[PDB]
Amino acid sequence: SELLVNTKSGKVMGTRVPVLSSHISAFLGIPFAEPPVGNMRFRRPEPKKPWSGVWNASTYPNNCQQYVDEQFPGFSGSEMWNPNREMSEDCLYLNIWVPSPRPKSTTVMVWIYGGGFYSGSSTLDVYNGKYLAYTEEVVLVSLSYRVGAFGFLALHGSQEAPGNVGLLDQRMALQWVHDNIQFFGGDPKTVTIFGESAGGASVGMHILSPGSRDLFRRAILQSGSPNCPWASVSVAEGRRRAVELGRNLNCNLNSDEELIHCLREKKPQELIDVEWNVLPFDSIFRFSFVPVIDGEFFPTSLESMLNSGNFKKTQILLGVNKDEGSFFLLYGAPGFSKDSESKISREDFMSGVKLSVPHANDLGLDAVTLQYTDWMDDNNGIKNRDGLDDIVGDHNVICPLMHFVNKYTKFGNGTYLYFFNHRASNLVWPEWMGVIHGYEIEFVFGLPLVKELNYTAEEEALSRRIMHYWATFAKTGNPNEPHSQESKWPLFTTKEQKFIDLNTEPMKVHQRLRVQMCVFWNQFLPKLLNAT
Amino acid sequence: SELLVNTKSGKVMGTRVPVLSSHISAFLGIPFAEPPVGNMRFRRPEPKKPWSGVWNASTYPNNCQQYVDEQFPGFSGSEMWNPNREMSEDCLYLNIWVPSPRPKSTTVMVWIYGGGFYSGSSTLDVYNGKYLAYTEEVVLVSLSYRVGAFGFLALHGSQEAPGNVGLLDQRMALQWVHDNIQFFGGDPKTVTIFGESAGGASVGMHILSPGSRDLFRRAILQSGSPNCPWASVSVAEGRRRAVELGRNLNCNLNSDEELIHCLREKKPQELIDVEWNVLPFDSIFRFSFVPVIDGEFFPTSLESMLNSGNFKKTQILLGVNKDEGSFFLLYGAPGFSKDSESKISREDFMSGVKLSVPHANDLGLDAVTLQYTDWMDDNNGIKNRDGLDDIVGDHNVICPLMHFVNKYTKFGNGTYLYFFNHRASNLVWPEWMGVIHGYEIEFVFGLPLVKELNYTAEEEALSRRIMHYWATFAKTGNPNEPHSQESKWPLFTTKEQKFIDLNTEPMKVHQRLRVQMCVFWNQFLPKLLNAT
Repeated sequence: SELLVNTKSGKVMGTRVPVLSSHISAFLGIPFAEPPVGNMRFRRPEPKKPWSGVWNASTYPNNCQQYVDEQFPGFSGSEMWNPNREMSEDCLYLNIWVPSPRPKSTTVMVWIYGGGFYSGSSTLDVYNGKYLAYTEEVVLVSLSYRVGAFGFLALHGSQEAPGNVGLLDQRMALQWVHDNIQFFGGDPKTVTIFGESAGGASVGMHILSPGSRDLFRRAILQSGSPNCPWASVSVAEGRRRAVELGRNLNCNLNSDEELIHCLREKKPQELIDVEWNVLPFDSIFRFSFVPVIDGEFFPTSLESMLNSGNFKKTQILLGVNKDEGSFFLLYGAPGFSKDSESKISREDFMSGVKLSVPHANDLGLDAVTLQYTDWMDDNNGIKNRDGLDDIVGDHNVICPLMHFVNKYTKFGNGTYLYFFNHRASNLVWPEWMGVIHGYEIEFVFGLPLVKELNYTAEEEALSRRIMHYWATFAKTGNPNEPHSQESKWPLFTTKEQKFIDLNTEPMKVHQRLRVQMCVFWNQFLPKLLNAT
Repeated sequence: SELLVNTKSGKVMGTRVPVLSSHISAFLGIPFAEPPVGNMRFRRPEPKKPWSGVWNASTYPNNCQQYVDEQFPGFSGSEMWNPNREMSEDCLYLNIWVPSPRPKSTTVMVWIYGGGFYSGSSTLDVYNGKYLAYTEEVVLVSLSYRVGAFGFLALHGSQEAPGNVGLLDQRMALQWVHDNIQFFGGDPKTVTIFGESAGGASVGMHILSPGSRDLFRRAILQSGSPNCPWASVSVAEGRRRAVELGRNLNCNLNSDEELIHCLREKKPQELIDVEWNVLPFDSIFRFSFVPVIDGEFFPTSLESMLNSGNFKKTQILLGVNKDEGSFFLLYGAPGFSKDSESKISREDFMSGVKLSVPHANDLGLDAVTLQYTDWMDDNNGIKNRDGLDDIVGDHNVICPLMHFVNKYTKFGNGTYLYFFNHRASNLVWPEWMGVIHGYEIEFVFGLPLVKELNYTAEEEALSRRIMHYWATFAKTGNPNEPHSQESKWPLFTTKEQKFIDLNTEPMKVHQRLRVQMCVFWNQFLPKLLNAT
């Protein structure tokens, strides 16, 4: 039977699903690790033990235990990201969407969801691989990993919570796709991993980590790179927050074993209730428990790895959204409202720069302010709003990704850079937010193709171009069709530094994506804070 | 006789001179101090002793002993600034241009030439007061003062070379205009002093110094303000250069008396031959001997005086040229040539920033470079050239004057700001130099009116507007005609910060002259260098 697959871990029974008035197979909820519960909390994942009989994989698995956003009850705009299933510490499962009829050896794409390393589910609607699998004819896999303290608590030196166990979860899932995707029609020697936000940073992290390099062929990173100021911490800081977390739940702090044990005896929702209290600064776009530069998953520091060429040389396609910042100013910067034009005054502007560059002395806050203020119109509320929006995005997503792409391109075998600047017509968020963080995902998964979701004709077109770019790249390492007649997506080179915009308009090539600011955030400011 | 005047110092015989096919009286070379020769070198000026008989004032006096530019032998472009008379330590004289018939009590204007405090003459052609006196009907006085070491050597504590004796010379000249201009038809209670470059800085210095405040009514400052980075030094630095000068001429350095005596025995051209060797840095737009914040001529520091409102509150009219920098890059920055487009490479650009901000650490040089580089076109030779041109001007003339005008306007009784951005059609300098430093002077003195000099019809028009602005302001404290129908030169206010362009085009008002950069040069950079 087409829905029955015999893997190396046991037999799996999938289900047939409808898509764009046709059908494909779907194996949902396949396990790849032993339930990380009980004494296994904070501990590295262990391979799932084989099973006899057939595993029922026709319904989604549970969602990792996480923090849930309640800032806008009812609002689809924010709930479409919250977990849509029972949360449980027993979260390690993966989903496979296979074409019909089953391929013999087709291209594979593994999706790693984002969420700030503190949230995320594979089961969300926007992450439905059926549209993409069906339309591009690829085996779509979407894994899951532990988030928040559960997947990133770090007491370096102790094997009870080494840290980065969340990245290992992903590696585990990848190991399985490598040892078994062939029984699903997929070709293991041609797997592309791609992510967004924390997922884009995770991809970049597997490219750097020696232990993962051999498990994939190409990579796609969206609005996220490993060297982002929020994507990682030092063992010292990881240790500091591990303890402080323990201090909020009144735990014995005489030793690591002492602390870890107290934490393992707490209910999941108790570590989550106090999670946000460990941050070192009043900040925006920063998360408590995130990957830590331990010395194992990451040999040395990220910066020296990038400068030494110590990383998987392959092809990569990456890009960013026009307005990455807005989403975080709405939730944390004073002056922004989901229901107003949110024009910002001088006072709130400066309160914004303090919140955005939390690790900056008073001289740095001045540098940032000077670099982002039009003194000929200093009290223009729309300019202070759009300036704040820029600071948050440039510092957190764009200038960090441009530093990665430039360092990478020097030893890689192909780079393709994009700039998504199209605001979907059916967005429920205010206009001042613009091309919001993460909203390029719907086009990647092809949601515009389903009529009932209400996208325009040109939007559905954009979605097909993009699915064909991602899918073509995943297969060949080049987003462009061999002898096509369409516009070519030029290659990014240390010299030209070309890139393209991705919107419903005639492709346009450009150069040096936001260099003026990228130089301020990568060269000048870093140096300034060092000298002062 | 109209050409005979009986002053409080003695009788003076002037001469009748032709101007625009008419005539006016001219008393040239009137003495106002005792010859500062011999043991009087570096010493404060003493009032000229009265004389019997009639003093012959029909020919120009001698020029102060100074450094002469020989960078372009023959070139009118540079020689029109060199001394046109025998140089002599016996330089303290003044020139008066009086209308015909002699007025009873007309407005007076006293001109103080510029020259970096190291050069300058009242006798230069461009400084001929006859055109202005005649055309506007004012008594035009042009004084002279000692420059270079001769007028600015400073060994604080010693009465043999207190320093600022060059500013005192000017004060002396002003004291005379105050005690005698009435016998020339001038009204002493309505005298306007105006200057350019070092002269503009001298004016501003009399506005600050208690000892001069009572000797004039209004002030006009052109391309120069007292708080310019080149206009003054500390007693410590003045002392350092006084000694080093002594070290170049092999002088005994055991004591001030020891040093001063050796210097007083040297021929004038010997102190000049080594003058430029005392500068502390490899620099551009910096001069050896300049005014020093002693504690007498200047009560406290200039910055605290400006913040405390400690200065003559009156009306002032001031402005700058579009391209103040160019002239100094030509002479000292590598890459610039009087005969080429002088496109600058990255290497020379950066060699330029080092030369322009001599007192800046490696972090500051980076700030300046980042603030003045278009990274989307970083290797555009015309952009690096125009950027360098801007740095030099903003840091040395514009951003410093805007800081003065803003501090002043807070306690003054009227401010009028202009921006001269018209390149004369007959200029002999290359185009890349633009609206060159000091070339607005010809319009102030009305040279365009004389046909044979070859100016265009619209240029002569511009010259008359300007002479009427300066002359009207000198008389009333407002550049505009009471009930005129012409365009009004708006007043500059802390709030609006309005100003006008001064060119052959329909007057246009604007706001915040170069604020983006002025904030970088007045607030950020200063602070940066302090913290680092």
